[PDB]
Formats: sequence, C-alpha cells, structure tokens
Amino acid sequence: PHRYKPGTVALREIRRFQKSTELLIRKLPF
DNA sequence: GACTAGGGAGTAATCCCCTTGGCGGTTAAAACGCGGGGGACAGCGCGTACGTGCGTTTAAGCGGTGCTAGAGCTGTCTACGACCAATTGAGCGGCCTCGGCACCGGGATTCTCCAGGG
Repeated sequence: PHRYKPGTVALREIRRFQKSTELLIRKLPF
C-alpha cells in the first residue's frame, strides 16, 4: 500500500500551491 | 410647348447569416465513506523565578529666580505664475508578423518507506 503518513504529502502539496498563482475559486459558483 | 428617354431612390422580394430555447453525451471536479494512526490533551511534579514584606538611599516635584535667543506680526517689493493660440512633433489608434511562451515527453536525479537483520 502506497499510503504515506498524514502530512507527508501535505508539505509537497503546499509547495505546489505556493508555487502556483492561478485562480483557486471556480468562476461559476463565485 | 408636348411628349421621350434614362437612372438612382422608393418599394419590395431573396438571401441568409445569426441566434433564442431545449436535450443528449462525456469528461472532470466535487461528494462521500473507511482503517488507522498521529496530534490533542489530561494528570502530575517540580524548581526556580518571580510575588511579596521591609531597610536605605538618589531623584522628580517642589518653590523660586534671572535673564536670553528664538518665534509672531508689521511694511515692502519684485520675481514669477495664471491669463489667449500657432505650432508641430511626441504619441497614440489600427494592423502584421515570427518569436517566446505553453506545455508535455525521456531521462537523469532525487526524496521517501520498509522489513528485516546488524
């Protein structure tokens, strides 16, 4: 099982967003 | 002077491109649920770092003083800024590229998990 401990992918995924700069909110519901 | 001829506007028919609604198909993001585990937090012990009482002094407020150099207003002038337009060029309004950006692939590189022994 390729299950990582809670938070192991969290730091990576935070890095992924804080690199990005796009719109985080879907336009139609807004 | 009477009637004639031709062409762009008045009237009208053709085209036809442009969209209003609904509905189906299909991918992507959102929605929901479970095993398990790591984060939250209680119970507690302590020590040591402040919370507090009292002695013994420097210091701001006290009380007053003798002025002294910087701050407010009185003329006064004069260098300068807000009053027409010709201009004419500094720069913007509209278009046409090919290049850097968009983005994904092959690979080297690197970041992480485990079940064992070492």
